[PDB]
Amino acid sequence: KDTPFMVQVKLPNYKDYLLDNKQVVLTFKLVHHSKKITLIGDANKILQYKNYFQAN
Amino acid sequence: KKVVKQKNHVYTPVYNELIEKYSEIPLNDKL
Repeated sequence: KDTPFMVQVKLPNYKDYLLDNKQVVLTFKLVHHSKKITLIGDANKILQYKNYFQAN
Repeated sequence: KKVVKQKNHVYTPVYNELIEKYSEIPLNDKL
């Protein structure tokens, strides 16, 4: 939470599951320990990803 | 009796390290 990073994670477009149990802990460690994240993509997709991260 | 090697007594955050470094192989002995 003090070590600085600006790491970039891609997010593909599966059916209704929206992440991977292959890649879930690695992409949640960054959102838990980060301070400012940004989202580039489709409108409702980045909306539901903000909702999913803030709600999870 | 056998002990259970009790305490090192100093604490820290764990920090399984995030930022990765390239790990060159240091098997450069004499040649």
